[PDB]
Amino acid sequence: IVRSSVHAKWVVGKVIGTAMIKTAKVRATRLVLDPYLLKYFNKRKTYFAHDALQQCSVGDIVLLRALPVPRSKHVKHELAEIIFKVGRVIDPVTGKPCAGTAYLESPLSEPRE
Amino acid sequence: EVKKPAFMDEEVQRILTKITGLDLQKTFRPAIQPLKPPTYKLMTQAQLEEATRLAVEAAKVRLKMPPVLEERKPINDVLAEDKILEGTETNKYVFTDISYNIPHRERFIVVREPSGTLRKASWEERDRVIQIYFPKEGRRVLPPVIFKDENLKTMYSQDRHADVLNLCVAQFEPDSAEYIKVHHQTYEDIDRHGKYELLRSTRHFGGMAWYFVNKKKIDGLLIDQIQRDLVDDATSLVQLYHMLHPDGQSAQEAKEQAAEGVDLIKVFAKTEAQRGAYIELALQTYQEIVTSHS
Amino acid sequence: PMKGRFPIRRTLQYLGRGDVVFKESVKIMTVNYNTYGELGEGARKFVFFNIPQIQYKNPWVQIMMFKNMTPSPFLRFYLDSGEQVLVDVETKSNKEIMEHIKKILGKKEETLREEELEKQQRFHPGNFGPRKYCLRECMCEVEGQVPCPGLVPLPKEMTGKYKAALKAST
Amino acid sequence: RKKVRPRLIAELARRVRALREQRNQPRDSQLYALDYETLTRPHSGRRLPVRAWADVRRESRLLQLLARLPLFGLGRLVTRKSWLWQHDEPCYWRLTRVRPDYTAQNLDHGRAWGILTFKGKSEDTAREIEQVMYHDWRLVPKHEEEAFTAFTAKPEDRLNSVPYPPLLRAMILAERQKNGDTSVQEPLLNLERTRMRPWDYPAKQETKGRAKGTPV
Amino acid sequence: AEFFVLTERYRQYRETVRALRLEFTLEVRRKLHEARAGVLAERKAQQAIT
Amino acid sequence: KAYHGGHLTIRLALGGCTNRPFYRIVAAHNKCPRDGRFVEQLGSYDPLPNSHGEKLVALNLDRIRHWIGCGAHLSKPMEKLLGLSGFFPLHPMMITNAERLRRRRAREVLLASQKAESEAKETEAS
RNA sequence: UACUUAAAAUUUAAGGAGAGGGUAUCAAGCACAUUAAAAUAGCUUAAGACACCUUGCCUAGCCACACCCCCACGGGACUCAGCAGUG
Ligand code: FES
Ligand SMILES: [K+]
Ligand SMILES: [Mg+2]
Ligand SMILES: [Mg+2]
Ligand SMILES: [Mg+2]
Ligand SMILES: [Mg+2]
Ligand SMILES: [Mg+2]
Ligand SMILES: [Mg+2]
Repeated sequence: IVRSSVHAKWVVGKVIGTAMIKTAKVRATRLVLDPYLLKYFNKRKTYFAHDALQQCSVGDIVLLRALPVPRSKHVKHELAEIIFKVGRVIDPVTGKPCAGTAYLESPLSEPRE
Repeated sequence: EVKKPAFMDEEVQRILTKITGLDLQKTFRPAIQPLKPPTYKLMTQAQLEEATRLAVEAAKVRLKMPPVLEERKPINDVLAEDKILEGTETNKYVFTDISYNIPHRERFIVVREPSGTLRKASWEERDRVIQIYFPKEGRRVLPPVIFKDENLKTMYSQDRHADVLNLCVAQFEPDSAEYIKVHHQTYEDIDRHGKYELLRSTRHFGGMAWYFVNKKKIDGLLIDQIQRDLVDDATSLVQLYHMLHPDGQSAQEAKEQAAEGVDLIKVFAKTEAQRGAYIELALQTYQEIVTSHS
Repeated sequence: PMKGRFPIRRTLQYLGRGDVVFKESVKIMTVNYNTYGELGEGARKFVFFNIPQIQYKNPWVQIMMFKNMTPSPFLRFYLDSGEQVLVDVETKSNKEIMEHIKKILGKKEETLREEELEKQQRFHPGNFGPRKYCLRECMCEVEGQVPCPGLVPLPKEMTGKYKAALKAST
Repeated sequence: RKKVRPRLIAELARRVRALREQRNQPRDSQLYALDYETLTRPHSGRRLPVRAWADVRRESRLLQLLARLPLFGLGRLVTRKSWLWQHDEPCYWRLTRVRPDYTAQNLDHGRAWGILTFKGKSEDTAREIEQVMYHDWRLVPKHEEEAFTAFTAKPEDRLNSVPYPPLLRAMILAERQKNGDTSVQEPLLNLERTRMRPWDYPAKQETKGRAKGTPV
Repeated sequence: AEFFVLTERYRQYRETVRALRLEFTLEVRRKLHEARAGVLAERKAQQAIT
Repeated sequence: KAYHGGHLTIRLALGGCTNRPFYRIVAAHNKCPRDGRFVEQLGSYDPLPNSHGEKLVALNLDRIRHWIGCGAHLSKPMEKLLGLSGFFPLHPMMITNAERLRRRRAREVLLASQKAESEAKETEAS
């Protein structure tokens, strides 16, 4: 069960496109140090990921797992997880639906619905 | 047999540290070196006292005494005598093991002589080659010329004894004959001219007092400690003398009379002092000044 | 005057002051913080002051930050095993956040010292070579050894020009 | 990148060249032919070393001996003049397979296989024989086989263990004392595991190279 | 006389050097195994997980 | 360069200036240049006597043992150096050459005695 | 080089955290994508694609070249960019 050669064994990014069949185009960003300014800026990379169930929508944050063998020239990752769904975020700390910096369902309540 | 006290014995280190003393201004005297602009901090009386405490902690590490060891024994061991190689070489070969993680006193440094004998490198040969391959800041491959008696006497005239000793520690090994020679020459010069103050608040004071105690010539250091109002130090010196010479007449006299404090110094004067008459006179004069003024 | 606010953040000394060196397991650190609020002030200060120091010591870790997506700020680390470590940094100072992450996912001082010594194993003081790699280029530099002919002329008898002349004379 | 482009001519050349080599492979009768007047190989022009001149005129090749025998001398014993002169103990090959060079007009070039018995010690398996094209081979007569192959092994007298070198011995004894091992045993090297064959021992013909087929 | 004496020196010298090359070859593999799967190696691996 | 074939070797790399030789003991692929790319430096050899009349050899005996254990060959000058140190047995040709030098000086001593005897005959003639 | 199986040196192939010359009057490239019933219409690009121009760089050294046609079956204008030397 050897792992991939690619450095990006785990990458987080935003789904910037989903027009290919069973594949989601994801934009990841990393921080790179400008040597002259000594300030960090964002370098963005595109990763094709295998979305077997076509469960991805543009704008949602996702976690990708490097495939052991590249599926194609560009598809070398799969959709491990959807960290945040676009417009359907669930607060990790409390577990309640949220809509921005607000709770759609109060954490005091226990709807269990 | 009651063990002879050692230099590193926790009791000896306590007494030697006390008589040495501490002086943050002398211990941290400004170095004549490339300088940088000073920094400044606003501190309360508590913060300042904390900073002074750290300075005293650092002054303790700075005053750590250098080892006092006995003279090493010449290395004279022949590993082999391959006579087939006799006359085939004109110069000696010196082979040094330069594996990084070996202590320098556990490295194999051998010499193949022209006669064919394979022998271990002598102590002088070991120190030279270890400097050539593991160079130590402060040490030079060849013995410097400042350690010649004429050159050393010049340093003594300038009252640079702490420098002669700091150089002797950078260049020579503690167990070498050259190390012992220079130290015993500096300590002897301090004695004759009563320059004991030069090595106070320095790491070299302990070895000097150690040398005097073993050589039974603490008279000068006691006379000088008393005249400087350091009579607690003089008493501690007489305790160290009664510790390294337990069977001495002075040590047995103090047990008989259970002497303590100033009594210990008076006992030493009568029994084993080379110049007892003066120790009492200086001790008496100190008592008169203390009693008369206070 | 250096541009921006707190230009000290753009100096190598400040970037090197960071003490959080993550374990090899750490692969991603997402930072979820809010730009407005009162309980998220430490999170905002952590992004402003500390994220540069963390990235500087952990260049291979992906730090991705999301703004105003949740009611409260939190940190989520993604490890190589597949584990996800959630940290809640609400009502927590930026200094508190750094100490927390250092404890749970930061290498200890002992481990870092061992790595430094291992890195320098192949440098030997006795080794001779260029200044970039070695202290001394040639044995002529060592005291007592034969000096370089360029600086000091060699004795005639030690020269091939002289030795060749004698062989012809023989 | 993407401006790196294919090299078809290089691909075509490599394959074509390799194909020609297989088609025009030379034979042993050509590679190992000799002109005895000059002692130089016509295929390559290589002049034999001087120490081989006497034997090239005075000794026979292996398949010159075997071409005169029924079944190309399968089962016969063959020795080399070089071995006879160097080693008192019997050295010979027991022939098992023999592939003559049919192209040769006298069937005097080819390959052979057999079981080696060097200095009285016999190998357990058959392998190809090296130096078959040398002028050094002597067929053993059938009536003399029993006397030739008679060998009685002597007790081995070459030392099995030797001292360590002077410096390496002191480093071993020093480590013993450091680790607390107190002993006066002398470090000894064991030579049994690493004993060398004689320099003239037959080598592996299967892994040996063959000369190319381009004439000089 | 000298050719034979020299031929024997080469055989005996090369046997001694082969024994030493083997001794060195074993220390390399022993040291490698201790680092890879020594006592200390195993403890640190579990200590980290705990 | 991109070498194909060859083995690691322990050899002496020549440094210094004209009439001032100095050697670096190094482990290197055999096809590399004498003073070029190496794998590790295993010591140094200064063949010129120093102020004390000592030729100085430095050997990293821990790394040397490591590379001999991994197949590193030895050059003949380095085999001679290890023999003088005592780490290896004396090389066969070191012993043979020492014997040749002994036989060559014996002839010279005998010839000088013969010349002195011939000179003695001249003394007898007067 | 050891074992008849394991330690190296040295390469090769496929890759990618990041870094990597100039011109934007080079602003579009034109198959450059995914799926795997063989359909879908996608892929790169002002965060600089594509095009063109220039340059050995990564410096214990590395890379490329070896008369010319990127290559070298073949062909041609048919060999010192090894040392010395010549026009
Ligand atoms: S640089 Fe060392 S001899 Fe010249
Ligand atoms: K070309
Ligand atoms: Mg041969
Ligand atoms: Mg224009
Ligand atoms: Mg040309
Ligand atoms: Mg070409
Ligand atoms: Mg030229
Ligand atoms: Mg040429």
